[PDB]
Amino acid sequence: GVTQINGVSSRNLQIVLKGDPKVLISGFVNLRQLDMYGKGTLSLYWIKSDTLTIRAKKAAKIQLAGIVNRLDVELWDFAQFKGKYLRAQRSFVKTHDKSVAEISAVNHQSSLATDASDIYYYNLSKTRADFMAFNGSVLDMREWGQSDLKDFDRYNKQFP
Amino acid sequence: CFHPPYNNFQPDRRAVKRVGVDTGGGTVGLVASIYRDSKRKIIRDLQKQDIQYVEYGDTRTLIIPTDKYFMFSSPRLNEICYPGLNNVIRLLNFYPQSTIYVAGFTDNVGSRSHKRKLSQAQAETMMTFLWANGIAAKRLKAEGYGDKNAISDNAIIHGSAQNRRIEIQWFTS
Amino acid sequence: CFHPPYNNFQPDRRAVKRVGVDTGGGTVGLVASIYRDSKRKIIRDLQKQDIQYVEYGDTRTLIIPTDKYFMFSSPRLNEICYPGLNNVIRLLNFYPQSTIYVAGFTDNVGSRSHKRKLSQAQAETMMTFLWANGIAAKRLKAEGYGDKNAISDNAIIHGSAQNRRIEIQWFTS
Amino acid sequence: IIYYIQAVIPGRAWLIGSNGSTLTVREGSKIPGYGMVKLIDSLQGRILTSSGQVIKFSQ
Amino acid sequence: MKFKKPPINNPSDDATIKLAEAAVSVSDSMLEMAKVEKVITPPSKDNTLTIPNAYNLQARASVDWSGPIEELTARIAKAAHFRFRVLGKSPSVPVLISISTKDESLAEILRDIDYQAGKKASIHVYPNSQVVELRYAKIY
Amino acid sequence: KFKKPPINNPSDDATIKLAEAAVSVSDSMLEMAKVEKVITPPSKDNTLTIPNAYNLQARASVDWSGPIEELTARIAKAAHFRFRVLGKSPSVPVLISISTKDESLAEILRDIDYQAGKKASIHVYPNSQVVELRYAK
Amino acid sequence: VPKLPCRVDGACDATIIKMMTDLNKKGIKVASVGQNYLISIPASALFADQSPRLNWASYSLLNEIAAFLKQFRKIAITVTSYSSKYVSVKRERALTLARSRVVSEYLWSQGVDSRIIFTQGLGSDKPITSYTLGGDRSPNARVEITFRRAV
Repeated sequence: GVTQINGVSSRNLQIVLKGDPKVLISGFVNLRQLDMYGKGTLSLYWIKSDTLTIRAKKAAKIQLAGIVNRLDVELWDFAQFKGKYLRAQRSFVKTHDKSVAEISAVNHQSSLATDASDIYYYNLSKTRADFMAFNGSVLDMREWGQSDLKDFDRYNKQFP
Repeated sequence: CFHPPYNNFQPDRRAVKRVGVDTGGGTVGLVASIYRDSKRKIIRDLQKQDIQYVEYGDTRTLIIPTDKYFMFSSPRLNEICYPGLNNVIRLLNFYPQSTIYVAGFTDNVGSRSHKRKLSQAQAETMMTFLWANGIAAKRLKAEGYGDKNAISDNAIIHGSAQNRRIEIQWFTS
Repeated sequence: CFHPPYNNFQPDRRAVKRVGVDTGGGTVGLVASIYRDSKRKIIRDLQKQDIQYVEYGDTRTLIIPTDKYFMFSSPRLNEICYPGLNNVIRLLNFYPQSTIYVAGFTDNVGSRSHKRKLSQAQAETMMTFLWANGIAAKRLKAEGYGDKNAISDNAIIHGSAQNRRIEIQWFTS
Repeated sequence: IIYYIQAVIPGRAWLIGSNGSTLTVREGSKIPGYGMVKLIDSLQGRILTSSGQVIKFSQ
Repeated sequence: MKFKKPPINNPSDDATIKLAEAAVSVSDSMLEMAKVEKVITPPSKDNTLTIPNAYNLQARASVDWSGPIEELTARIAKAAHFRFRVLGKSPSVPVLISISTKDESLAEILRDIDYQAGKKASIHVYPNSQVVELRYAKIY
Repeated sequence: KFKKPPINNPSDDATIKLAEAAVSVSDSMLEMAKVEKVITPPSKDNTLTIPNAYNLQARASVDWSGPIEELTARIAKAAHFRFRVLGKSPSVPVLISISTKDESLAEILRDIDYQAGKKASIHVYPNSQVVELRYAK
Repeated sequence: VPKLPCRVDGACDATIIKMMTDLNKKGIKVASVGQNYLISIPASALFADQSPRLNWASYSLLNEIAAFLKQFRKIAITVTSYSSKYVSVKRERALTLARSRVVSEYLWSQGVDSRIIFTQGLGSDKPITSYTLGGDRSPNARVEITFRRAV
């Protein structure tokens, strides 16, 4: 069942989905936890939260945007996290086989990709640390043509 | 067998190799295994490499020299010294309830913001390496101090070498 | 037999001579023939003369020194070096579908129009020699560059000698 | 008073000022201190105003 | 229970000891002067206006160079597939630079060359015409 | 099988301190250069732009070290333009130096304008086919 | 004569011929036209399946190539990486740039005495073969190291 909610202003919210919903919510949400196990799709426009924990299992599509102080992401297989436009301060991201992540860390980024999974970032954080295990990969995937791109420092420069 | 870069972050099946070279006796292989997976031989192996261990009360501390476990003036981790890091994971596997603090320290040469930023980067790199080996995110915290509280004298060469370090503290409860 | 100036542009019946001196064994004559008409011995014969062969992908290139295959500062072809030219025809006979590019290069001494005109003349002479041995006119193109894109340094003697050359490139499809 | 941005989506944007006042802006609307908005860029964090100046991310 | 303290390095030479003690004092003298000077005259402009970036200015390089400026600028421009242009007369006393970096982009390399050139020369980049331009100062 | 260490690595507790001091000194040099350098914005840079007429794209080859008027008049004559002078020639003439092998005339004109400095200027009108050398009062 | 050097140090012609022959039999393509030199390496002998992570055993090959590069005298080296078409243009442009960055860093860590090393990654833009059926097993996913011998 499709769902189209326009306008939510809550100071707490907890969502768990089990079947195949197609939900999209607008407003201002202080979300706390998210667990996905089906062919569910979800999108939220603005969230001003403090700590997110995401666990995605089978084939789920998530589309968030907003401000997050601390982010923890787990993708298991065939799962896609479209966390572009979600600007996070701390990120911990772990991906298993054939999963896709889009990351926008600002201050601190910590990532691990294990086997044939992909992490793409889209911002240059102040401290970056990435690890690769079997065939996974973390790629830059920025523009190359913007007039004011900024390069690495002594403190960002890690070699994948 | 064993993959030398971190074994793809998998726990290495170490005991079966000893019991295969000794069955290829079973009792002698079990005695050799139960000796080398004990805590005191792991502590002696960190003693054999350049890592110091201090136990006082119910607080435990590891001291790690950046001179051998990082590349020069960078937050990149030195890949030739992987036995020490694997032994650190093996020793830390024995306390699955405690919380961990990792702190980074440099010497006095340079500017203050430079020292603070380099310490913060190195502490985060070692915390990320700990987190990627299985330890949950709610058990960890990293902090970088500059030349804040030194343990040797910075006006002499060897003491200044001894001042650049990583501290790992953890509790029991 | 063989007529030394280009055999009147006829294909020389080369194999029958070997099988006549060996029947004058038939099997030994066939093995000697099937060795020397193979591609690797022809490539080694161009290696034995002063012609270089480079294969990379499905693009093939021949490098020819004008110092030995032309007379001095003229578009006339040097008739003492006919074995190399016959071997070039034999090697080029193996790829009857591809298109051919021939390019001419000189060194840096002289005027610009002089260098361009001499390069154009030499490239046309080698293209005409290729066309007269059977290759159709729709498969060929010649171009003369001056000192445009050199492969050695023109301020030293041996590298300047290495810069004067003819390039032959061809594809597979 | 100067304004910053917080998060950018294709179509709308969320902004913060110096005073801590949040704001939501359309493709075309009016904000005080800059004027009229004619372009919201999604790949690059930049929004042009009618007074010729651009509003971008924080540093 | 053998006792050991962690940093055990290779043996040291007392010449290197004396050079290190001189170098540390040079470094913090340098720090104080740069702090004083930054406080006295705060800078206002950046050469990002004169050297913007472009596509294929994002190839990377590591460099160790100790000579005059023109040949290095020509090599960087040729690697970036740009035309190279010189304005003004080169001075009789040559303009020397010394760069020792590792893995940074060509736009930053050009900006560091521009910063080290000082009052003697300048770098400009025109990306629409794909031109790197070096101009000398009207002095002497 | 093998990872080798870097060959010139600071594996010595005196060399490490020497290398850290060498890093910080160069950081301070970069800071000093950034404070000390004065730049101009590219909007108000007073140099003649490329006038992109068709006749001014022809390649040339020039060796000259002398007064500015004769060389600019020859450049104008080679481009089939007209040439005119506005001002007064000083007692000591304006001396330039051009030495190039294959370069276009519009950019030769740009170098003429850059080397002339504050004493003279070059204007190009590409509708009435003329170039103009204007002196400084 | 006893105190001037008699040759460039650590270099021998027999060693150059020996290592070039051994590299060509192993499968790395070494070619020389005039004074320009090209070393071409298949990506399968260095990396994992399209990730910028080296295997542990390929560092012996990089050590062998560095020992070859120390025999000459040179000013600039160019390292360029090319791959095969998987997802978009951006993903393999990023992949080839990362691969070239890592390889040129290890070569710079070893003692090649060059003044400049340039690195670029071209993606899957310039194929040397029309047979595009493999993945990373394809012959046109490669890294090429080119230089000019100076004097």
